[PDB]
Amino acid sequence: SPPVVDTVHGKVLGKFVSLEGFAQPVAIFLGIPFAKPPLGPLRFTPPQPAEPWSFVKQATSYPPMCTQDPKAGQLLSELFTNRKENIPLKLSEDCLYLNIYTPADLTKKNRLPVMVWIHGGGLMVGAASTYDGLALAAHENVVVVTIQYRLGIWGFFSTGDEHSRGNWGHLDQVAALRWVQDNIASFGGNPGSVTIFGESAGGESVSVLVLSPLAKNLFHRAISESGVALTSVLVKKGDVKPLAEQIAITAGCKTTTSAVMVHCLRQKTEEELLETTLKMKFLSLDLQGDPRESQPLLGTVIDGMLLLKTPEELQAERNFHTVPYMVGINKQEFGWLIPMLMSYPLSEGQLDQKTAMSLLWKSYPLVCIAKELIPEATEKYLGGTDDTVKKKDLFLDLIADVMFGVPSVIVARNHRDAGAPTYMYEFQYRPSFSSDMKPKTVIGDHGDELFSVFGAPFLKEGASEEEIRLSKMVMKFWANFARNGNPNGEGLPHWPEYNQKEGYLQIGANTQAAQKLKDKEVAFWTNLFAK
Repeated sequence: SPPVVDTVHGKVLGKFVSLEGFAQPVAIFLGIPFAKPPLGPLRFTPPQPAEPWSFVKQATSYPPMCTQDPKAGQLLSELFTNRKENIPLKLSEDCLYLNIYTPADLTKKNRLPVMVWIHGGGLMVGAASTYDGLALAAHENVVVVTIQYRLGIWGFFSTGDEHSRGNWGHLDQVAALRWVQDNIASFGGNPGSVTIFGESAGGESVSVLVLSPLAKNLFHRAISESGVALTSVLVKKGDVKPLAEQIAITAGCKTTTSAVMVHCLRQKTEEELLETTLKMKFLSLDLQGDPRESQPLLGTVIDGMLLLKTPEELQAERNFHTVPYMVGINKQEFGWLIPMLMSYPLSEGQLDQKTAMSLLWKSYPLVCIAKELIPEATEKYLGGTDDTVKKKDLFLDLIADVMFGVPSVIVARNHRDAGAPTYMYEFQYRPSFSSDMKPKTVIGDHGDELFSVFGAPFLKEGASEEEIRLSKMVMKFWANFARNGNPNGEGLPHWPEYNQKEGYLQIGANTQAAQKLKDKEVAFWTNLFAK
């Protein structure tokens, strides 16, 4: 259009897009490779640097999304996209690409902050391309980078030993950050000011990166949105071997040894590993035999390269990256989106005590709560009322609190206590972009803040004046944090540091400061889990 940039491995050609209210068009570069494609023998291995190219690579097409269930993937991209229209993507193992939105005049001198987005989808689905960086980049003058990383089996297959350690997806995330360091100056970005941010499994990934020595000097601020390293559904402790064996059997491989399982899986076609994925029935709750065996996903493991010990132990040791860290959550993290996606046994308008307890047990993959604690937990949340419709609501508050609220505050506290500037928020607002099938009473569902962070009101239609102003404020807070490690700025509500007083920001129509986010839930669960 005609912007051409030279990266360490060769030239790329992007295009210009203008945003209303902004004279300088944003230069967009789609499908830049940050690694060699992880094919054949490179499956279940760390990413390798991309091979160099001659001439000018076209970076004007969205790349494929990493192999995943196309039905769940597209459904998630549709619900999370900040675009007027979702962009249908192709599936491939050839998926280690990133997309760049730089608002800089590349003919001129620039050294802008860089915000690197890591999408969610439970480490099983999701895509970079779902997220248009155009609005955030233009409104706040930051270079926005969206990254992809291997998912499901390809991303996280682990034998628990040196033949397939696992965490390939997080290695990709790290690879993308090294690429950013080595390249982003050519896109008008500052490699001394990188902010990583992510939502759900993306937030968990940011939290895990904060804890990993591999990610040292790769970023200078971090934001986890509705997900952290103590969101226990995404982090496998204990023996991963049974899972590995069930996958290899489902793939039609023998289990004689680890190295033999890995070699046999490496001979399978993309199509065969996808078939296997669909038969494992991940992102779904198994209603058979034991909840303690049911696997809704595989995910982060303690591999000895990325993570040396469990997040719990690493926090106590305080060896992690003490960068400024914003950790936040939404008011009803389990209000609609997540249960709808797993076809959760939620159906009736109400719910009694005894079902609650068996549901919670079958929910073990999500909440990771032993059977002896289940009566107490349910009584705690559901016992103060005989009203079965309010039982249902308290129950979703329960799951939300265990999955996100409590882990988040714990992470934030530990990060504060290590000596790092820490911020927290709780987001409470119901976007007009919400799916029509979500009840109007669900407010601050999982993902609801995305529309503000990415500026859906500037790209989709139908936004009120209130919704518009809400996005402008969220983006300015996010980018102020990227600039300064501190979201505050003149014109914005005061956001207190998450210090000994535990100030945090209630973000929504009426944005204001408060204190001790989830204090009583944290005490309750912690005391209960140490029984």
